[PDB]
Amino acid sequence: NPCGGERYLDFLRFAVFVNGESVEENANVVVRLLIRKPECFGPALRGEG
Amino acid sequence: VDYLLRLQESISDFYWYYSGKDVIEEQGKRNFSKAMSVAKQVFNSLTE
Amino acid sequence: AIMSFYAALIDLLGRCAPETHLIQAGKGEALRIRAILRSLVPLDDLVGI
Amino acid sequence: EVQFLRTDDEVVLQCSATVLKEQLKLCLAAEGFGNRLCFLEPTSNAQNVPPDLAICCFILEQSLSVRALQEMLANHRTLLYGHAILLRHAHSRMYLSCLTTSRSMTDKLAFDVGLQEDATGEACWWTMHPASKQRSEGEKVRVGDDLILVSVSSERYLHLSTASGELQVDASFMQTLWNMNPICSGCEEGFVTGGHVLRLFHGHMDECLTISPSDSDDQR
Amino acid sequence: IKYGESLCFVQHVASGLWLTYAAPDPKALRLGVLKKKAMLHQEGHMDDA
Repeated sequence: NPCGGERYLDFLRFAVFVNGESVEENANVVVRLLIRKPECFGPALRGEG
Repeated sequence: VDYLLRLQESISDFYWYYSGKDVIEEQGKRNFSKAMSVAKQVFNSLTE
Repeated sequence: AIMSFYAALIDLLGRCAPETHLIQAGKGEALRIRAILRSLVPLDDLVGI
Repeated sequence: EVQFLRTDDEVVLQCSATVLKEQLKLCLAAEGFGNRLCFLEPTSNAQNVPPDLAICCFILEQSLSVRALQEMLANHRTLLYGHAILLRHAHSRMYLSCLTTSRSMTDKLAFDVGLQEDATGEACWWTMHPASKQRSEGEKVRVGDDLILVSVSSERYLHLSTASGELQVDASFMQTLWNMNPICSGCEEGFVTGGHVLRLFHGHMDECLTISPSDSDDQR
Repeated sequence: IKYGESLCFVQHVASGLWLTYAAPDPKALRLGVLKKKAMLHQEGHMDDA
Protein backbone atom coordinates (compact mmCIF):
# COMPACT_ATOMS: atom_id res chain seq x y z
CA ASN A 1 0.00 0.00 0.00
CA PRO A 2 2.28 2.84 -1.17
CA CYS A 3 -0.50 5.40 -0.78
CA GLY A 4 -0.98 4.81 2.94
CA GLY A 5 2.74 4.31 3.42
CA GLU A 6 3.31 7.81 2.06
CA ARG A 7 0.88 9.33 4.57
CA TYR A 8 2.57 7.62 7.50
CA LEU A 9 5.99 8.62 6.18
CA ASP A 10 4.80 12.23 5.94
CA PHE A 11 3.73 12.17 9.58
CA LEU A 12 7.09 10.71 10.58
CA ARG A 13 8.84 13.42 8.55
CA PHE A 14 6.98 16.14 10.44
CA ALA A 15 7.86 14.35 13.68
CA VAL A 16 11.61 14.11 12.99
CA PHE A 17 12.24 17.46 11.23
CA VAL A 18 11.43 20.76 12.96
CA ASN A 19 12.25 24.30 11.80
CA GLY A 20 14.78 23.21 9.20
CA GLU A 21 16.75 21.02 11.63
CA SER A 22 16.63 17.37 12.60
CA VAL A 23 15.41 16.40 16.07
CA GLU A 24 18.07 13.85 17.01
CA GLU A 25 16.01 11.87 19.53
CA ASN A 26 13.05 11.35 17.22
CA ALA A 27 15.33 10.71 14.24
CA ASN A 28 17.24 7.96 16.04
CA VAL A 29 14.05 6.37 17.40
CA VAL A 30 12.44 6.42 13.95
CA VAL A 31 15.51 4.91 12.27
CA ARG A 32 15.69 2.13 14.87
CA LEU A 33 11.99 1.33 14.47
CA LEU A 34 12.23 1.36 10.67
CA ILE A 35 15.16 -1.06 10.65
CA ARG A 36 13.47 -3.29 13.24
CA LYS A 37 10.51 -3.48 10.81
CA PRO A 38 12.25 -3.63 7.41
CA GLU A 39 8.96 -4.01 5.55
CA CYS A 40 8.43 -0.26 6.10
CA PHE A 41 11.10 0.35 3.44
CA GLY A 42 8.92 -1.14 0.71
CA PRO A 43 9.60 -4.24 -1.38
CA ALA A 44 12.39 -2.51 -3.32
CA LEU A 45 14.65 -2.07 -0.28
CA ARG A 46 14.04 -5.63 0.90
CA GLY A 47 17.38 -7.17 1.79
CA GLU A 48 17.06 -10.53 0.07
CA GLY A 49 15.03 -9.98 -3.10
CA VAL B 1 11.28 -7.18 44.46
CA ASP B 2 10.76 -6.95 40.69
CA TYR B 3 9.99 -3.24 40.89
CA LEU B 4 13.04 -2.75 43.11
CA LEU B 5 15.20 -4.50 40.52
CA ARG B 6 13.84 -2.28 37.74
CA LEU B 7 14.50 0.84 39.82
CA GLN B 8 18.01 -0.36 40.69
CA GLU B 9 18.82 -0.89 37.01
CA SER B 10 17.50 2.58 36.18
CA ILE B 11 19.63 4.11 38.95
CA SER B 12 22.70 2.25 37.69
CA ASP B 13 22.04 3.60 34.20
CA PHE B 14 21.79 7.12 35.64
CA TYR B 15 25.08 6.67 37.49
CA TRP B 16 26.78 5.48 34.31
CA TYR B 17 25.36 8.50 32.48
CA TYR B 18 26.85 10.85 35.09
CA SER B 19 30.07 8.93 35.77
CA GLY B 20 32.21 10.86 33.30
CA LYS B 21 30.94 14.28 34.31
CA ASP B 22 32.87 16.04 37.06
CA VAL B 23 29.76 17.40 38.82
CA ILE B 24 26.09 16.44 38.66
CA GLU B 25 23.86 19.33 37.61
CA GLU B 26 20.80 20.41 39.56
CA GLN B 27 18.30 18.58 37.34
CA GLY B 28 20.23 15.32 37.58
CA LYS B 29 20.52 15.79 41.33
CA ARG B 30 16.76 16.26 41.65
CA ASN B 31 16.07 13.14 39.58
CA PHE B 32 18.54 11.17 41.69
CA SER B 33 16.80 12.42 44.83
CA LYS B 34 13.37 11.38 43.56
CA ALA B 35 14.65 7.91 42.66
CA MET B 36 16.32 7.58 46.07
CA SER B 37 13.12 8.54 47.89
CA VAL B 38 11.18 5.92 45.94
CA ALA B 39 13.88 3.32 46.68
CA LYS B 40 13.74 4.24 50.37
CA GLN B 41 10.00 3.63 50.41
CA VAL B 42 10.44 0.28 48.64
CA PHE B 43 13.14 -0.82 51.10
CA ASN B 44 10.86 0.11 54.00
CA SER B 45 8.06 -1.92 52.40
CA LEU B 46 10.27 -5.01 52.11
CA THR B 47 11.45 -4.56 55.69
CA GLU B 48 7.84 -4.46 56.88
CA ALA C 1 2.04 6.06 -5.93
CA ILE C 2 5.15 3.87 -5.85
CA MET C 3 7.41 6.75 -6.84
CA SER C 4 5.79 9.00 -4.23
CA PHE C 5 6.17 6.39 -1.49
CA TYR C 6 9.86 5.93 -2.22
CA ALA C 7 10.42 9.69 -2.49
CA ALA C 8 8.73 10.18 0.89
CA LEU C 9 10.81 7.40 2.44
CA ILE C 10 14.04 8.93 1.13
CA ASP C 11 12.93 12.35 2.38
CA LEU C 12 12.23 10.93 5.84
CA LEU C 13 15.61 9.20 6.00
CA GLY C 14 17.45 12.30 4.79
CA ARG C 15 15.69 14.33 7.47
CA CYS C 16 16.62 11.71 10.08
CA ALA C 17 20.23 12.11 8.98
CA PRO C 18 22.34 13.78 11.71
CA GLU C 19 23.42 17.41 11.68
CA THR C 20 26.81 18.58 10.44
CA HIS C 21 27.81 20.09 13.79
CA LEU C 22 27.15 16.76 15.52
CA ILE C 23 29.14 14.95 12.82
CA GLN C 24 32.08 17.33 13.28
CA ALA C 25 31.88 16.86 17.05
CA GLY C 26 32.12 13.16 16.21
CA LYS C 27 29.23 11.89 18.32
CA GLY C 28 29.12 8.12 18.15
CA GLU C 29 25.34 8.03 17.81
CA ALA C 30 25.43 10.49 14.91
CA LEU C 31 28.16 8.56 13.12
CA ARG C 32 26.32 5.27 13.63
CA ILE C 33 23.03 6.69 12.32
CA ARG C 34 24.73 8.15 9.26
CA ALA C 35 26.44 4.81 8.59
CA ILE C 36 23.09 3.01 8.84
CA LEU C 37 21.47 5.46 6.41
CA ARG C 38 24.36 5.14 3.95
CA SER C 39 24.12 1.35 4.10
CA LEU C 40 20.38 1.57 3.46
CA VAL C 41 20.57 3.92 0.46
CA PRO C 42 23.47 3.63 -2.03
CA LEU C 43 24.84 6.81 -3.56
CA ASP C 44 24.72 5.38 -7.09
CA ASP C 45 20.97 4.80 -6.79
CA LEU C 46 20.44 8.42 -5.75
CA VAL C 47 22.54 9.67 -8.66
CA GLY C 48 20.69 7.42 -11.10
CA ILE C 49 17.27 8.58 -9.92
CA GLU D 1 20.62 -24.41 40.49
CA VAL D 2 20.51 -23.47 36.81
CA GLN D 3 24.01 -22.93 35.47
CA PHE D 4 24.78 -19.34 34.46
CA LEU D 5 27.32 -18.07 31.96
CA ARG D 6 29.99 -15.79 33.42
CA THR D 7 32.85 -13.75 32.01
CA ASP D 8 36.08 -15.65 31.23
CA ASP D 9 34.02 -18.74 30.35
CA GLU D 10 34.72 -20.51 27.06
CA VAL D 11 31.69 -20.92 24.79
CA VAL D 12 30.69 -21.88 21.25
CA LEU D 13 28.00 -19.97 19.35
CA GLN D 14 25.68 -22.67 18.00
CA CYS D 15 22.76 -22.45 15.57
CA SER D 16 20.45 -24.98 13.92
CA ALA D 17 19.41 -25.40 10.29
CA THR D 18 16.97 -27.74 8.56
CA VAL D 19 18.76 -29.41 5.63
CA LEU D 20 17.04 -32.26 3.76
CA LYS D 21 14.52 -32.49 6.63
CA GLU D 22 17.42 -33.08 9.06
CA GLN D 23 18.35 -30.79 11.95
CA LEU D 24 22.02 -29.81 11.60
CA LYS D 25 23.92 -27.97 14.33
CA LEU D 26 26.60 -25.48 13.26
CA CYS D 27 29.15 -23.61 15.36
CA LEU D 28 30.56 -20.19 14.53
CA ALA D 29 34.19 -20.64 13.52
CA ALA D 30 37.08 -18.55 12.24
CA GLU D 31 40.79 -19.05 11.64
CA GLY D 32 41.92 -15.48 12.34
CA PHE D 33 45.37 -15.69 10.78
CA GLY D 34 45.10 -15.58 6.99
CA ASN D 35 41.30 -15.35 6.98
CA ARG D 36 39.34 -13.03 9.27
CA LEU D 37 35.94 -14.06 7.88
CA CYS D 38 33.72 -16.28 10.01
CA PHE D 39 32.10 -19.45 8.71
CA LEU D 40 30.00 -22.30 10.10
CA GLU D 41 31.45 -25.65 11.18
CA PRO D 42 28.88 -28.49 11.33
CA THR D 43 28.94 -30.49 14.56
CA SER D 44 26.02 -32.93 14.18
CA ASN D 45 28.09 -35.67 12.49
CA ALA D 46 30.73 -35.65 15.24
CA GLN D 47 30.40 -39.42 15.68
CA ASN D 48 31.56 -39.98 12.09
CA VAL D 49 33.71 -36.90 11.41
CA PRO D 50 35.12 -34.91 14.37
CA PRO D 51 34.58 -31.14 14.09
CA ASP D 52 37.30 -28.50 14.22
CA LEU D 53 36.41 -27.02 17.60
CA ALA D 54 39.73 -25.31 18.34
CA ILE D 55 38.79 -22.45 16.00
CA CYS D 56 35.19 -22.48 17.28
CA CYS D 57 36.00 -21.82 20.94
CA PHE D 58 35.35 -18.25 22.13
CA ILE D 59 35.99 -16.54 25.48
CA LEU D 60 33.55 -14.09 27.09
CA GLU D 61 36.04 -11.36 27.95
CA GLN D 62 33.64 -8.66 29.15
CA SER D 63 29.95 -8.00 29.77
CA LEU D 64 28.62 -4.47 30.33
CA SER D 65 25.37 -2.59 30.26
CA VAL D 66 24.83 -0.29 27.29
CA ARG D 67 25.48 2.88 29.29
CA ALA D 68 28.63 1.39 30.79
CA LEU D 69 29.81 0.47 27.29
CA GLN D 70 29.13 4.01 26.09
CA GLU D 71 31.15 5.45 28.97
CA MET D 72 34.02 3.03 28.36
CA LEU D 73 34.07 3.88 24.65
CA ALA D 74 34.02 7.61 25.40
CA ASN D 75 36.92 7.24 27.83
CA HIS D 76 33.57 -13.24 36.79
CA ARG D 77 30.32 -11.37 36.22
CA THR D 78 27.16 -13.25 35.30
CA LEU D 79 25.76 -12.34 31.90
CA LEU D 80 22.40 -10.56 31.91
CA TYR D 81 20.04 -10.14 28.98
CA GLY D 82 20.47 -6.69 27.45
CA HIS D 83 24.17 -6.47 28.28
CA ALA D 84 26.85 -6.11 25.62
CA ILE D 85 29.47 -8.87 25.48
CA LEU D 86 32.98 -8.97 24.04
CA LEU D 87 34.02 -12.30 22.53
CA ARG D 88 37.71 -13.11 22.07
CA HIS D 89 38.73 -15.88 19.69
CA ALA D 90 40.56 -18.44 21.80
CA HIS D 91 43.10 -19.40 19.13
CA SER D 92 43.89 -16.15 17.32
CA ARG D 93 43.05 -13.90 20.30
CA MET D 94 41.09 -11.65 17.94
CA TYR D 95 37.58 -10.39 18.67
CA LEU D 96 34.32 -11.33 16.99
CA SER D 97 33.09 -8.21 15.22
CA CYS D 98 30.68 -6.98 12.57
CA LEU D 99 32.76 -5.94 9.57
CA THR D 100 31.96 -3.01 7.29
CA THR D 101 32.50 -5.10 4.14
CA SER D 102 29.90 -7.39 2.58
CA ARG D 103 30.53 -10.24 0.15
CA SER D 104 26.92 -11.46 0.25
CA MET D 105 25.31 -11.74 -3.18
CA THR D 106 21.76 -12.26 -1.86
CA ASP D 107 21.28 -9.74 0.95
CA LYS D 108 22.13 -6.16 0.00
CA LEU D 109 21.84 -4.88 3.60
CA ALA D 110 23.90 -7.62 5.29
CA PHE D 111 27.43 -7.24 6.64
CA ASP D 112 30.23 -9.77 6.94
CA VAL D 113 31.02 -11.17 10.39
CA GLY D 114 34.66 -11.81 11.18
CA LEU D 115 37.52 -11.26 13.59
CA GLN D 116 39.18 -7.95 14.44
CA GLU D 117 42.72 -7.55 15.74
CA ASP D 118 41.88 -5.14 18.58
CA ALA D 119 38.93 -4.55 20.90
CA THR D 120 38.60 -0.86 20.02
CA GLY D 121 35.35 0.66 18.80
CA GLU D 122 31.84 -0.75 18.92
CA ALA D 123 32.22 -3.22 16.04
CA CYS D 124 33.38 -5.93 18.47
CA TRP D 125 30.48 -5.55 20.95
CA TRP D 126 27.28 -7.60 20.76
CA THR D 127 24.12 -7.21 22.84
CA MET D 128 22.26 -10.30 24.06
CA HIS D 129 18.47 -10.40 23.92
CA PRO D 130 16.00 -13.12 24.95
CA ALA D 131 14.60 -15.35 22.22
CA SER D 132 11.27 -16.01 23.96
CA LYS D 133 9.05 -14.46 26.61
CA GLN D 134 10.42 -17.07 29.03
CA ARG D 135 13.31 -14.67 29.71
CA SER D 136 13.32 -10.88 29.92
CA GLU D 137 15.84 -8.06 29.99
CA GLY D 138 17.88 -8.06 33.19
CA GLU D 139 17.52 -11.81 33.74
CA LYS D 140 20.66 -13.92 33.99
CA VAL D 141 21.58 -15.82 30.84
CA ARG D 142 21.32 -19.54 31.56
CA VAL D 143 23.32 -22.27 29.88
CA GLY D 144 21.28 -23.70 27.02
CA ASP D 145 19.21 -20.55 26.50
CA ASP D 146 18.39 -19.43 22.97
CA LEU D 147 19.39 -15.79 22.52
CA ILE D 148 19.65 -13.15 19.81
CA LEU D 149 22.89 -11.22 19.28
CA VAL D 150 22.68 -7.66 17.93
CA SER D 151 25.72 -5.75 16.72
CA VAL D 152 26.24 -2.54 18.68
CA SER D 153 27.81 -0.68 15.76
CA SER D 154 25.56 -1.85 12.91
CA GLU D 155 22.27 -2.60 14.74
CA ARG D 156 22.13 -5.92 12.86
CA TYR D 157 21.45 -9.47 14.04
CA LEU D 158 24.03 -12.23 13.97
CA HIS D 159 22.23 -14.12 11.23
CA LEU D 160 22.42 -17.54 9.59
CA SER D 161 22.06 -16.98 5.84
CA THR D 162 20.70 -19.95 3.88
CA ALA D 163 19.71 -17.88 0.82
CA SER D 164 22.44 -19.35 -1.37
CA GLY D 165 23.15 -23.07 -1.56
CA GLU D 166 25.68 -22.86 1.27
CA LEU D 167 25.05 -22.02 4.92
CA GLN D 168 26.64 -18.66 5.76
CA VAL D 169 26.86 -16.35 8.76
CA ASP D 170 26.46 -12.59 8.43
CA ALA D 171 25.08 -9.50 10.15
CA SER D 172 21.63 -8.81 8.68
CA PHE D 173 18.24 -7.47 9.75
CA MET D 174 16.73 -10.97 10.02
CA GLN D 175 17.20 -12.53 13.45
CA THR D 176 18.67 -15.95 14.17
CA LEU D 177 18.55 -17.88 17.44
CA TRP D 178 21.95 -18.80 18.86
CA ASN D 179 23.03 -21.05 21.73
CA MET D 180 26.11 -20.17 23.78
CA ASN D 181 27.00 -23.69 24.83
CA PRO D 182 29.71 -23.70 27.53
CA ILE D 183 33.06 -25.34 26.81
CA CYS D 184 34.81 -24.61 30.12
CA SER D 185 34.28 -22.35 33.12
CA GLY D 186 37.27 -22.71 35.43
CA CYS D 187 39.95 -25.38 35.70
CA GLU D 188 41.45 -26.55 38.97
CA GLU D 189 45.15 -25.72 39.03
CA GLY D 190 47.35 -28.51 37.70
CA PHE D 191 44.54 -30.71 36.35
CA VAL D 192 44.04 -31.79 32.75
CA THR D 193 40.95 -30.73 30.82
CA GLY D 194 39.66 -31.58 27.38
CA GLY D 195 40.51 -29.49 24.36
CA HIS D 196 44.03 -28.78 25.62
CA VAL D 197 47.20 -29.16 23.57
CA LEU D 198 49.79 -31.21 25.44
CA ARG D 199 52.57 -33.78 25.08
CA LEU D 200 52.41 -37.46 26.04
CA PHE D 201 55.73 -38.50 27.56
CA HIS D 202 56.67 -42.14 28.16
CA GLY D 203 56.42 -42.18 31.94
CA HIS D 204 59.26 -39.84 32.91
CA MET D 205 61.82 -41.11 30.40
CA ASP D 206 61.94 -37.94 28.25
CA GLU D 207 60.34 -39.86 25.36
CA CYS D 208 57.22 -38.34 23.81
CA LEU D 209 54.58 -39.67 21.45
CA THR D 210 55.00 -38.16 17.99
CA ILE D 211 54.86 -38.76 14.25
CA SER D 212 57.70 -38.83 11.75
CA PRO D 213 59.30 -35.54 10.67
CA SER D 214 57.96 -33.58 7.73
CA ASP D 215 58.72 -35.08 4.31
CA SER D 216 59.10 -38.66 5.56
CA ASP D 217 58.62 -41.85 3.57
CA ASP D 218 55.86 -43.11 5.89
CA GLN D 219 53.63 -40.15 4.91
CA ARG D 220 53.57 -39.11 8.58
CA ILE E 1 2.36 -31.03 41.39
CA LYS E 2 1.13 -27.55 42.36
CA TYR E 3 -1.25 -25.20 40.59
CA GLY E 4 0.52 -22.23 39.05
CA GLU E 5 3.97 -22.91 40.47
CA SER E 6 4.94 -26.32 39.09
CA LEU E 7 6.26 -26.31 35.52
CA CYS E 8 5.49 -29.61 33.79
CA PHE E 9 6.51 -31.13 30.46
CA VAL E 10 3.79 -33.19 28.80
CA GLN E 11 5.13 -36.46 27.38
CA HIS E 12 3.28 -39.04 25.32
CA VAL E 13 3.92 -42.24 27.26
CA ALA E 14 3.87 -44.74 24.40
CA SER E 15 6.20 -42.82 22.08
CA GLY E 16 8.04 -40.55 24.50
CA LEU E 17 7.44 -37.53 22.27
CA TRP E 18 7.23 -34.15 23.99
CA LEU E 19 4.31 -31.77 23.62
CA THR E 20 5.57 -28.63 21.88
CA TYR E 21 4.58 -25.94 19.40
CA ALA E 22 5.00 -26.45 15.68
CA ALA E 23 7.62 -24.39 13.88
CA PRO E 24 6.00 -21.01 13.05
CA ASP E 25 4.69 -21.48 9.53
CA PRO E 26 5.41 -18.63 7.10
CA LYS E 27 2.78 -15.94 6.37
CA ALA E 28 0.89 -16.84 9.58
CA LEU E 29 2.00 -13.53 11.07
CA ARG E 30 0.70 -11.76 7.97
CA LEU E 31 -2.60 -13.64 8.15
CA GLY E 32 -2.81 -12.54 11.78
CA VAL E 33 -2.60 -16.09 13.17
CA LEU E 34 -1.65 -15.54 16.81
CA LYS E 35 -2.24 -19.26 17.48
CA LYS E 36 0.57 -21.81 17.12
CA LYS E 37 -0.29 -25.39 16.21
CA ALA E 38 0.79 -27.88 18.87
CA MET E 39 2.67 -31.04 17.94
CA LEU E 40 4.52 -33.97 19.48
CA HIS E 41 8.25 -33.81 18.76
CA GLN E 42 11.19 -35.97 19.78
CA GLU E 43 13.22 -33.07 21.23
CA GLY E 44 10.83 -30.14 21.61
CA HIS E 45 12.04 -26.78 22.90
CA MET E 46 13.27 -25.44 26.23
CA ASP E 47 10.07 -23.44 26.86
CA ASP E 48 7.80 -26.49 26.48
CA ALA E 49 6.91 -26.60 30.18
